[PDB]
Amino acid sequence: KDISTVLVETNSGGSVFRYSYCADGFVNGLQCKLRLFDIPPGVYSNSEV
Amino acid sequence: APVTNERYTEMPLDHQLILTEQFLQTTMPKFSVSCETYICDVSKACKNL
Ligand SMILES: *[C@@H]1O[C@H](CO)[C@@H](O)[C@H](O)[C@H]1NC(C)=O
Ligand SMILES: *[C@@H]1O[C@H](CO)[C@@H](O)[C@H](O)[C@H]1NC(C)=O
Ligand SMILES: *[C@@H]1O[C@H](CO)[C@@H](O)[C@H](O)[C@H]1NC(C)=O
Repeated sequence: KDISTVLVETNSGGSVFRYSYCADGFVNGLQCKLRLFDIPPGVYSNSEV
Repeated sequence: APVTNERYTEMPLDHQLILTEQFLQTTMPKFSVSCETYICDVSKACKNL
């Protein structure tokens, strides 16, 4: 129906192997904010709506 | 100065207090900018460009 803005990991050959759509949940929203997939604990500033 | 070989040293007869207020700038508000949403708003046609 509409656009998506998914995060993409990629292995040594340039091939994608993990992903996470940004609108599936809430935690992957800030995964799409700061380009890190399994984000460590901490305060993360300035996440928009 | 350290005194020797006696001389006509002048000494003060009375002092006065002097307040010398001295401003040293030490803080500024920490910022968390987001250039993706500053330079262009909710328009997606910026963010792919
Ligand atoms: C990608 O990361 C893995 C993990 O260390 C490494 O073995 C591999 O060599 C890396 N790919 C390249 C092209 O350096
Ligand atoms: C102490 O000695 C110095 C050098 O010998 C001299 O100039 C000075 O006048 C002497 N002090 C007095 C009080 O004479
Ligand atoms: C020197 O300082 C003292 C203390 O403030 C004051 O009473 C006195 O008048 C001053 N002398 C002159 C010549 O201003």
